Amino acid sequence: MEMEKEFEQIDKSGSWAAIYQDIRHEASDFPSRVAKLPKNKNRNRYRDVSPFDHSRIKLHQEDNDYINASLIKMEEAQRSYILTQGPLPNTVGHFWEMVWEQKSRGVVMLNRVMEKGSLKCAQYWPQKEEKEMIFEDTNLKLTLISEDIKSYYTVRQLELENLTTQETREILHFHYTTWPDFGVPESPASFLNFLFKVRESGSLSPEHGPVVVHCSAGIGRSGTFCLADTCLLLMDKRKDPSSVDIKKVLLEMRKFRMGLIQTADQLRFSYLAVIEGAKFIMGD
Ligand SMILES: NC(=O)[C@@H]1CN2CCN(CC3CC3)C[C@@H]2[C@H]1c1ccccc1
Repeated sequence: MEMEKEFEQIDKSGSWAAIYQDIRHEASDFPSRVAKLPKNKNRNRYRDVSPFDHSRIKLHQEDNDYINASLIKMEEAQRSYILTQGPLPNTVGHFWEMVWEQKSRGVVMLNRVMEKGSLKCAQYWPQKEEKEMIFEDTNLKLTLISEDIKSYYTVRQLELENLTTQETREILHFHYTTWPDFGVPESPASFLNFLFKVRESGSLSPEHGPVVVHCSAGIGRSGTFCLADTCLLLMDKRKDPSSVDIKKVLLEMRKFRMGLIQTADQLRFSYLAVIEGAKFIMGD
């Protein structure tokens, strides 16, 4: 059913809460035994948000391979994403270890360091060119190369260096800075503009490792970003773009990480972004 019609029918009937609860009831339940080991309590931001064992990203070390991060692999769309929590003070070194080991080109950040008067993630990148960061526990160096500040987002060029090898790599940091402290944006126009800038960079393309995407828990805003991207790619590949079922795509993605899309308002905003993003290509 053409989702724009499905959309007005849910709005007119005000059943967003009922649709969202149906998704919560049908979603996959897989074990997360590694996340719950006592040695990993200070590696998890939230007790109720854990990566499944089958899809978790493993750090390349023998000591402790755990990070709160999942591989979302979308077979028909031919896209992969890593969804992770905002880094903690004791996991900033893990975060960069992962980016290096997985050969990612891009990091996508959908939160501010402080929101609602509380810290939502560590300051994990350098703010000045001449003050680089060294991650003692992971043997890596990170330098700010340039910064482009726009009204809705900031793009940064970073240099990541393997100290022991002396290998360097350019990482692009895409920072969406205007998601409101409460609720969802009124219009999806600036979020869709941002998604199109990440695409144009090459960060989402198969010649690189998967993009690393985070917010505070790595399920809500992060979920909205991957769901919108995959739905729009499926609309450009299929003979009938009205066949794309956003509820079925979200349940496929929930096989790989729990809790993607945290509220009925995030679900409505995801439908809105896909409907509008289609018009801008399938029309404009
Ligand atoms: N966290 C880790 O153990 C990994 C494995 N490797 C060997 C041990 N070395 C710790 C000694 C001080 C050099 C740290 C690094 C690190 C890493 C390497 C290359 C790129 C990104 C990260």
